[PDB]
Amino acid sequence: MQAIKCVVVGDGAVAKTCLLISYTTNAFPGEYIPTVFDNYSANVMVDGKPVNLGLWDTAGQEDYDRLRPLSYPQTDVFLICFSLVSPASFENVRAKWYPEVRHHCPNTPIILVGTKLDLRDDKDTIEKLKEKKLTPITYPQGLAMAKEIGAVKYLECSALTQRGLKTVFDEAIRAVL
Amino acid sequence: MQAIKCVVVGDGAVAKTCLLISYTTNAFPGEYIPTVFDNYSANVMVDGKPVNLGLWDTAGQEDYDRLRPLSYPQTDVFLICFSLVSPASFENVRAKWYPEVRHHCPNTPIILVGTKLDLRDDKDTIEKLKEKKLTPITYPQGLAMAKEIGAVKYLECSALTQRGLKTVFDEAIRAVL
Amino acid sequence: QELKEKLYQEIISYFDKGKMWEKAIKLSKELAETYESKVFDYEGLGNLLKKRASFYENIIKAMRPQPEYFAVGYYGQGFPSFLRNKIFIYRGKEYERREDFSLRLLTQFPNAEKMTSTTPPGEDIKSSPKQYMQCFTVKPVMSLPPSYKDKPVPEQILNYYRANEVQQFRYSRPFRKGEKDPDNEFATMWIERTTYTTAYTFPGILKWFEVKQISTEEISPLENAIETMELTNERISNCVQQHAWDRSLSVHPLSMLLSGIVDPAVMGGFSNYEKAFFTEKYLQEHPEDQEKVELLKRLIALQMPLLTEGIRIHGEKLTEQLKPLHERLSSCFRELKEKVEKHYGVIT
Amino acid sequence: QELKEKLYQEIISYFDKGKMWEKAIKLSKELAETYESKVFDYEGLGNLLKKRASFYENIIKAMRPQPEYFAVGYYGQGFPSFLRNKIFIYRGKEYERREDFSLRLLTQFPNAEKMTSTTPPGEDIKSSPKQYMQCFTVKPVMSLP
Repeated sequence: MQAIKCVVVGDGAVAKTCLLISYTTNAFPGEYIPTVFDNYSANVMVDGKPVNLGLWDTAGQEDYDRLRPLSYPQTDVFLICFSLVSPASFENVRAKWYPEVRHHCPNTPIILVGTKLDLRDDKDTIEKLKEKKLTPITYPQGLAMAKEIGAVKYLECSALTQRGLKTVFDEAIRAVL
Repeated sequence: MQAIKCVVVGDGAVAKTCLLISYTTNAFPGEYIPTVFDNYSANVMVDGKPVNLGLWDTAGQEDYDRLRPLSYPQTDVFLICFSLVSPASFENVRAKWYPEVRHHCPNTPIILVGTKLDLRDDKDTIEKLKEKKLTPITYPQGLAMAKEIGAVKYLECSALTQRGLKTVFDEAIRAVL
Repeated sequence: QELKEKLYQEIISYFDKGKMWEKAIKLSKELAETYESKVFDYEGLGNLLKKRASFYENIIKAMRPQPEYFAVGYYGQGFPSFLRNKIFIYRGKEYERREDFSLRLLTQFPNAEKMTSTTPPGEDIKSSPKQYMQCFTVKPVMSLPPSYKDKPVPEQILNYYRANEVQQFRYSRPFRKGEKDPDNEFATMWIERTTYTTAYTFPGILKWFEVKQISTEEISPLENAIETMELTNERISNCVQQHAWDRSLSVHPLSMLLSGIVDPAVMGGFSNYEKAFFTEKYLQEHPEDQEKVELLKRLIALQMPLLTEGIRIHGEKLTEQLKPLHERLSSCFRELKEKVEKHYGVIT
Repeated sequence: QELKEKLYQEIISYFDKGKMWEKAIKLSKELAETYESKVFDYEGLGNLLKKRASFYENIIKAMRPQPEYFAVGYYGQGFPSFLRNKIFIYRGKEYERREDFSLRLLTQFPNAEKMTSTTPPGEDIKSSPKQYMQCFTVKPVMSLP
């Protein structure tokens, strides 16, 4: 048997925790149950052989920054997550999350994923962002960032419709493969 | 498994058939049951390993002399039987039984046994024989005959008390051994 | 629990070094039941199954000597209290004869006087201060399980019960009742068998066990002939079945049996039976006893197909060495068939 | 009798090439009972015991994937009579996800309209001439002997 270790990081304004718990629960969209505990581990494979998948639930709070650097060593892969409709998430990634995670483990394949793909094309959300002088991050910016970081494959997933989330996890599992 | 073939011959005035059927039956002396059939085969061993013992019941009648010569070939041993208290049996052995059996199978170990060992020392039987000008054959004559024929071991058995009969059969079985 | 498992594995080891199978196989079934139902000890279960399979193979392949059985009774006040006026049926060892057993038993009691008669002793011998020992052979009585009733159990299995799981014991008592004809020795055949009953089965906790009840019987010459015919038919059937399930088996037992059946040259039992029963003299002797000769006729008639099967297997094994022997066998087989069909008047 | 023994040995072969154990182990116990009680086929009994021991070893050693379970209900008059207004609980295969299963099921019925809600449909969807398919995952309930 083999196990997969992956570190998922992000800000609290995007709430990747809901997406992760919905994926682990495999429940129907819109009917997820938030749970008290973090660190949702599960035994789900896609191809090759059954393996154990680990998802370290990292808090977006700045106070727990001293607890994160020790989780990076001896980890198979890392998942940097941002939102295409949240410019604040993009700024946070470009400022703190991308540089520090890259610095901690320079030699590891990286996968970049986009959160809230559904709200990227939403007219009301775009109107509200433009009113709040916010610009939804589109595909070219994510592609440019992925080419800058040399990611294996840039991805875009969603939570309300789960669009590509299973493909995202398949790519994450097969990155080592 | 191994089997033993032995041809037993004798006259009708001694009745070795009773002795043979008493040995095969293993019954108490004086309580033997004569049976209708001849050729009493049995599976009894003494030493080494269990083997099958065959005793070809040969009739003393002269009419069945044409049936006897074919039983001798491909036989392990032969048992020449006579009576120490019957001079007629000794004369018959010296005249017909010993020469013909020896002639049929010149290359085979031979065992000579004496019947009615109990009546050899019986005073009334000896008195009746002397009245009938008959002399009981004693040990020296049998020993001389055995040395003449080159027998492996001369023996003397009995039927009423079964004296040495088991030893006789043990010697017959171990002759090949 | 650890004591139980240690004892069970000691049982396994002893059965491995004990050559006993039937009780071993039953206990192996029980141990497999306990394994699968309660403890789920799979490796021990597999080893147990392997050993049981080895027992099954050895049942068909390995040879089991049949222990002999002797009845010994000690009489006289010179024996200890546990030997005085009692009879025990001793289970002989491998190929152990009565002579060696008697010698070894007399070695234990030099003062014992060897009784030369099988007749039960009177009060004088029992109350005498000396030691009197009587030893003789008895025949065990086979007891089959009810599970094997009405079934063609293999002979390798039946021979086990023929010498094991036995309580009763029998012996033959020849009695003379009739004319002392010089030739026909069967004219005075009367049998009064001795019935021995034992409350415990052999083998058991002890090699020997005392008799509980003893009974006597009486066998008329017709009944004696019926029993001899039944015994011979069973022997022939057993030999035929054994050789039909065997390939590298010698024809010597077949030759001996066929020579015995065909020509009782020393003492012809067929003619003796003819003179003893088929003659009108016996009908005067037994006016209302006539159905027994019918049983004899049907017994020999049912023997006939068995003799035909023996001829078939002998011809299957026929060679140049057995060519004249088998020629005589076939000639006498045809002769006896014609005899039973025409002269005897029986219906086959 | 020969048909029975041929079928039993075919069962043995299929269990050898089937990786199913619990029912196989029960049937092996029954076959051992039949062997020892009725037919005394000792070599077949020994081979059966060896295969049962292999099943026992594989139970502890070999890994068993847990099949997924999805509930699918077909609504609308466009489905055949054996699919109309009925719900079936489908046993997913090895590591089979709901997305792949839904794609494969929609491949069978291109005219099927994929229902996006788990709420039971009303009379309109059931009586509609179109094909409406609803697929979602359900959790099996363990039942111990």
